[PDB]
Amino acid sequence: APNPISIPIDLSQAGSVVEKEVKIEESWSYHLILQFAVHDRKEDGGLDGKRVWKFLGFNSYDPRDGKQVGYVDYRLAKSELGDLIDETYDCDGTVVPIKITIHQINQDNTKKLIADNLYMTKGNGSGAYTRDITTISLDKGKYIFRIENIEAFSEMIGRKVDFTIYINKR
Repeated sequence: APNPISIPIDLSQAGSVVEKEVKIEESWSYHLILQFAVHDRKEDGGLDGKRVWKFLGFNSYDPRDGKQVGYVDYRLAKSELGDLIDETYDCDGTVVPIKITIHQINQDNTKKLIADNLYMTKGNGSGAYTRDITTISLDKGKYIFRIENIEAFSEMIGRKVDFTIYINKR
């Protein structure tokens, strides 16, 4: 039952990089996701939630293997979002390229590059206002995660977004 780790990132600026040391307590598989903050529904008309939904998309993909597990047609997205979208709307949402680089810290404190991957992230993740990036098997140990946002998204200006690692419980 390890606690999730969250790393704030900035999707409004191209080339924004964040680097953090990450300790894996249990050899298991872990979900890597983005979590978007949203104004409470009580505050606004629910409008902020709808804009974030619009950005994320409606289709869903399993982070473990990339299989599509959720399909949604334009008609339903139009019913949900109304005037926020037009008929060119893609239910995959806005594609957000994220580059993840992972080094393992060795016993002698040298660093070993074990992954360097560009994800063309898309779709609507399992949790609330999330986008699922990937699932990765990590052994117990210490790692450096470097997360780079490739493109600028003006919709994300001033908005908090977390890169999050949490254990896959199934």
